Parts: sequence; C-alpha cells; structure tokens
Amino acid sequence: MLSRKGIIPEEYVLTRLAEDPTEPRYRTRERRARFVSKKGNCNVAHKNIREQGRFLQDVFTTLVDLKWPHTLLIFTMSFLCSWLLFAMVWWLIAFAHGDLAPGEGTNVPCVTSIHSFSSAFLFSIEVQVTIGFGGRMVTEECPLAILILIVQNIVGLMINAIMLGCIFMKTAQAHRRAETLIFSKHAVITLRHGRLCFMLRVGDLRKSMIISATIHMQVVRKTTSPEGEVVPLHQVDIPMENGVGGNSIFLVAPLIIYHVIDSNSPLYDLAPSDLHHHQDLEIIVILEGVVETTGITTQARTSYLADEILWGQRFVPIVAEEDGRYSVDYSKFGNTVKVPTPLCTARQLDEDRSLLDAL
Amino acid sequence: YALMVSNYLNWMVRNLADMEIQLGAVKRIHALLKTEAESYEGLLAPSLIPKNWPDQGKIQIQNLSVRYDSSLKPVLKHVNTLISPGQKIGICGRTGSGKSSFSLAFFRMVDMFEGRIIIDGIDIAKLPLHTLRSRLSIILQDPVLFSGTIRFNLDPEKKCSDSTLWEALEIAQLKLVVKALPGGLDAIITEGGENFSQGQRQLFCLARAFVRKTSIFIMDEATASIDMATENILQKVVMTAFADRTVVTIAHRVHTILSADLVMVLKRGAILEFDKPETLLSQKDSVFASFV
Amino acid sequence: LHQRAKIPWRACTKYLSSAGILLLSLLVFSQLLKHMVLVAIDYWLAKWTDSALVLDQSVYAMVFTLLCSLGIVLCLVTSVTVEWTGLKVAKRLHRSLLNRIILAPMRFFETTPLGSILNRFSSDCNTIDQHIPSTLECLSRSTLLCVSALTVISYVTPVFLVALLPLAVVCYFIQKYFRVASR
Repeated sequence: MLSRKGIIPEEYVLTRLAEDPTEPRYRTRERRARFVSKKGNCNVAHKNIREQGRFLQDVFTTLVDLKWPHTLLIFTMSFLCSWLLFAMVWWLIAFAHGDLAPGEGTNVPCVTSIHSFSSAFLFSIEVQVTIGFGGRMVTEECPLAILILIVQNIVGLMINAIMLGCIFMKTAQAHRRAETLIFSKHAVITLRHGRLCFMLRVGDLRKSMIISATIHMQVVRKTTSPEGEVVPLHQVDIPMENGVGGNSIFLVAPLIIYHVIDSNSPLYDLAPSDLHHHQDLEIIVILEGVVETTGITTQARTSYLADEILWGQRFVPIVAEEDGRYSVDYSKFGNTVKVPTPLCTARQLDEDRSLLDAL
Repeated sequence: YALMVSNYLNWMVRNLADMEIQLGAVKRIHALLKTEAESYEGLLAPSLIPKNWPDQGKIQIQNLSVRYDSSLKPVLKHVNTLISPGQKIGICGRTGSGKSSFSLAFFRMVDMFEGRIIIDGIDIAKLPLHTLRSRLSIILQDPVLFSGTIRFNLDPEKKCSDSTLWEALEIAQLKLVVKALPGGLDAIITEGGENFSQGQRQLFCLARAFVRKTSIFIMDEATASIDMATENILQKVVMTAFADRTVVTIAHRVHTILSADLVMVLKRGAILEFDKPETLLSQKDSVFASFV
Repeated sequence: LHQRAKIPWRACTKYLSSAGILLLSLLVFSQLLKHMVLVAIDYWLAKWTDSALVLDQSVYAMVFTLLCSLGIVLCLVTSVTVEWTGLKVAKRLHRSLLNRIILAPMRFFETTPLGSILNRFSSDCNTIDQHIPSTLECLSRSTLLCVSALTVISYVTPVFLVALLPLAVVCYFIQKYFRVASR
C-alpha cells in the first residue's frame, strides 16, 4: 500500500512542462486494408450488427457451414443426449413399476431384464438405433412403456433424418473446389491492338469442367461526386471485353482475362507512377459457375492492389503442342516479361492518336 | 497465512508496477548524466606558460577555423586579422553569416578545427577554461540578472568593497538609482530586477565588466532601446573606451554601428572586406553599400 | 520492442549503488532477519499451542515474549535503515546532477529544451527523494511476506507445492499483462 490513501494531497506546484513526443511513424503502423484476401476470405469485419436471432433461427444453414470436427461433436452429442434422456425415462419407469426390486416369479416386468441403469441405457441404445438384442423386450404389462417406445422411435427417426440431411448437404459442399481455381498473383498492363488493356490470367487444376463460368470484375475505389458525395467503397463494374459483350468464359486451359480501357472505364486516368504501394485501388475479380460433378454454384475471388499491378509486362505463352495432345505448363503460369509501353495515362494515348490523325 | 495470501500477491504486483513507473524517474536523471563534455584540460603550465594575467589586449586572430557541429556549415575562413593594443576594432559582419557566432566563439566555446586563437601572442587554445574565461569581459544582447544582493549580482567572486565596487557602479551609470536603492551596493535585486529598468541592465553589465579589471570588453547592440537610452549607451561606450581602452563590438544597429576604428564583413562565410581604418570602408563602393 | 521497459537490474542497481555497500548490506540483512523472526514467532506459537492442548509452559511464554521483543526491535531497525538509505541516495544523486550540469557545453543548452532539463531536474528529484523510499519499503515488505507465506504453507502441507507451480504460472501471467497495461 504505497499510495492506497496517501495520494489524496496534490502539490499543484509541479515543474512538468513540454517534452518530446517521440511518436511512432504512421507509415509503418498503417497498412492497406484489403477488401478481400488473395484467396477469397473477405477481410471486412462487420460491426454493431443488431442480433434478432436470425443467425440461430436457420440452424440447418449453420450446421452445414460449421467445420467437420464441430459437426461431428454435434452429431455425437445429439445422439448421446437422446440416448441418455430416454435411458433416464426407461430406468425410472422400471423403478416406478417396482420390477427391479422383487425378483418375484409371478410378477411380470414391463421391460424384461432391467436390473440396473446400465441395462436401461443399453435398452435405450437398442431401441433408438434399432438393434434389438432381444434380451430386453417390451411386455404388455404397462401401456406407458408402449407410449414411450412410440415416442423414442419417432424422436430417433426425426433426429436421424435431420442429421442425414445435414450430412448430405455437407458432402455436396463445393467450397474446396473453388480452391483449385487459380488466379495469377500479379496482373499486368500492355497495349493489345493499340488499346491499353488490364490483363490477368485464371486457370483450373481439376480435370472436371465448371459449367456457366461467369467472370465479373470491379474497381474498388473511394469516389467523390461533384455534389459532395463521399462513397467509402464505390464498387464500379468492369466489362470483360468478350466477343459478344457478355461475362461468360469457357475454361480448360489457362486464359487471359483482359479489359480494354476506354473513356467509360474508371481506369482511364492511371499513371505508372500513380501505381505505388499507398494507392487507393483494388481490382476485385469474381469467377462464378456451377460445378458439373455436384450441380452446386461456386465463387472464386481475388484482389489486385495497386502494388500488385506490373505496368508494361505481358504473360508468357503456356500452351505448346509437344505431342498429339496439347500441353499446358503451369510452371510458367505466373511468369511475366517486360515489353515497351507509353509510360503515361491512357487518356494521353487517345489524345495523341487524335492529334496525329488531325495533323 | 492462507487467508492473507490474497492481499499479499495484490500488494506485490501493485508495488512492482509503482516501482517501475518511479524507477523511470531515475533512468531519466541518469540520461541527463550521460552528457559528458566541457573538459577543463589545460595541456600547458597554467601559471608558467602564460604570465600572471593577460592585460595588453593584442589578441590577433590567426586562421581561426570555427565550427559547432562540424557537419555542414563552417562560418570563418582563415581570419588573418590583428587588433592592435588599444585599437578598439568595432566590426559587425553580415547579420546572416558571422554576426553572433563570431562573438560567441571568441570565448573558446566552439569547435576550433585548426589554427590558433591567440591571446596577446599566447596560445589560448590550451589555456585553463576556468581562468581564461574570467579575465575577458563581454556583454550580450539579451541582458539578465540573477537575483540576490547587488554585490553578489555584480561581482560575487571578486567581492569588491564599497570604495571600489560602489564608486565604479555609481560613476558608470544609475547614480539616481544608487541613491534610490534602499540598501545600496548590498541591496537584494528583487527577482532579477523585474521593474528596475531595461537600459540600466546593460549599464550594470558594463559596470560589472569594469569590476573584473579586464581590459577587453566585447560588446553587442541592444535588441531594443529608446533614443535617449541610445545616447546613454553611447556615453557608456565612450566612458568604457576612455577607461579600458579596449573593446570589440559587433553591433547589429547598422545606423549606429558606424563610429568605430576598424570594419570587417563576413559575407557568405568569408571575409570579403577588411579595413583597419573606418574611412577605408566608407571609401569603397561594395563595402559602403553593405555598411549603409 | 521497447514496451518491456521494466529494469530488473538496469536501473535498480544504480539506485542501490548510489546508496553504497555499507548501507545496502545493512538494509537487506535487517529486512531478512526481521521476516525470519516473524516466521519463527508464528512457528513457536503453533508449537506452544500444540503442547498446551495435550497438557514447561512458563518457558514457552518466556521464549514467546523474548521473540516478540526481537521482532519489534528488528522492525524499528529495518524502518530506520530503509529511510536513511533513501536519504543518502537522493543527496548523492542531486549533488552529482548539479555538478555535471555545470560542466556542459553551451551547444547542449542551446539544443536541448529548457523544459526538458527543468522538468527532469525538479519533478524527477522529488519523486526519487520522497516517493521511492516509501515505495521500496512497501514493495520489499510485500514480496518478502508473500515468499514467507508460501514457504510456511508448503512447510505445513508438502502436497501444496505440487499444485503451487501450475497456480504460480497463472499468477505470473496476470502480473505480466497488468504491468504492460498499467504503465
């Protein structure tokens, strides 16, 4: 008790004055907040969510979502709680009926060969699992046993039905197939057909096709309107520059996913110097589609921070016809090679072409 | 004892935290003690290398390379100048390069990279800083008086009596204040003279300079003074010249730094012009333009 | 990296060294001997009561009286030693600080703020001259009482130490987190 009660008096004549703050550098502490991680896992922590039981009402969506070890615990506990609950009922009706006390030859017990609680629990196992080892029957002496037998059978069948359904929805999970969809770590920019385009590569490792594979693309950016609006994450959609203007894609070998930059694209004022680490860009990419083996739709997600773009590079060819079949070499999948490019905003490229045409 | 364990673990942890937060206040004190410099190492014979005391005032600066951190900006570059005995060379350099740093470093308070700061032809670069810094009077632009007795404020070490100290103080200036002074030469200066005067402060500085019996007196112009107070300071300068015969004043007041003996300009860290007579500076064109 | 600023011997040794050896030895010896006497008087009370349940009893009272007197005397000696050692350490630190600050370059005063020097002079010396002695005595008494209490508990029941080590681990974790936050 150095100052348990003696700290009440205050001198109020202290000589304390200004001192050096020695505050830590803000650059090291501040790290770019990624909207989504490299492999899905959207890093958007929610806050102040009002809970009205919505998360616990849909118990079956919750059960399928949980990890297998937790599902195994719930599987085991549901069966074991029902087994123990009906074991209590069976033991107590026997002890109420007075059939484990006497051992009298003329008394007919309502549940044959009940001698303890272990026998009652084994009888509960047999009824609900439907084994019926025969040594513990149900006689006709007390109709309450028949009613409990009906209730136990119906409860066991309901529980088995529900757990079967949850297991079937957990085997038809297609979240581990979206981890075989592969996106290049870093995307490039290069003039294809005289038009500056944001390229990318996506590949599939499994031999099973993905049907109706749809690629979306968004540019997350803090956009302010002329009318004072300050949108925190104004998700702007991006055309995929397909041959029919759609988002469809047919993926067997790795493909290039390029987006031509024009006056309508938000990336129309990108400068190679403006593409540094502390920059407000994140190019979300969404690869949807239904898996052919289960018929379950999936998403594969990735993000491309500004520092994850490499200006003026192109992807190495990956497919070669070494044999009668086509050969894809995933070793070079990431590899990129530099290529000459106008190191200036894409707007200055259209202006140059326009000025040259006029001149 | 099992019962009383509950209020012994608590006290152990709490007093450990208090001791840590308080031992921080010993770490900071030892941090201040980790600043070692200013060694009084006189590598000479302190009584036999110089005479009894330097008093001639023929200290000629010879190739004084001045530095403070010796990092990026030297000021002086081989000042080969001589102040003749009695020749009160009042020279004010360029206000931006060598105005105040020159006077400040004149007391060996800066890093002399090379050369030799001569004192009447003696090597003052290896002189006892305790004794050498006492027999060279100076004044500063921002006056300040330590509170205490008038004798204590003026000359505590010398402890000159009324016949010497009071006579010199009264004659120099503030005769009316001396009569007004309730005690006289031993009256306590209240809080450093918070309501005594402003120009009399510099007057007492020159009086205290005359009390050390130091021939030299390096002066500097006041930050602010009244026109009547400027005339009073001018009379004090005239009295100092007529009494000590030596001074070196670098006055920032350009319109009042003209009446002197010699002029020296230190522009862009170099001695662009030197003129032992005053009329040689006023005769040129560039030096005249910078001096007017 | 700098969060663990607790100095077990980095700064504590400096305070003790400033006091001196002739005073540190006396202070440590007095505290240890006073607590040993407190353990001894508690143990003697237990034995005397045990021998009085199955019933030389006057000799028990004589020893008990002559152990309480030694305890009181040791308490006074320990109190005086702690206060005197603190005073000497504070005096020596203040003298050394003034002497060093006198012999410093003008560049130091020009560079370092006047507020820094003035603060760490006045406020820090007051803390080390009126608050550290009392806190050191309180800390010493608390930790030595705690070690004494656990030793007595283990002596009465040897089984206790078996479960002391897991419990002590929990205690250690609590201490660590509190200090890091409390600072």
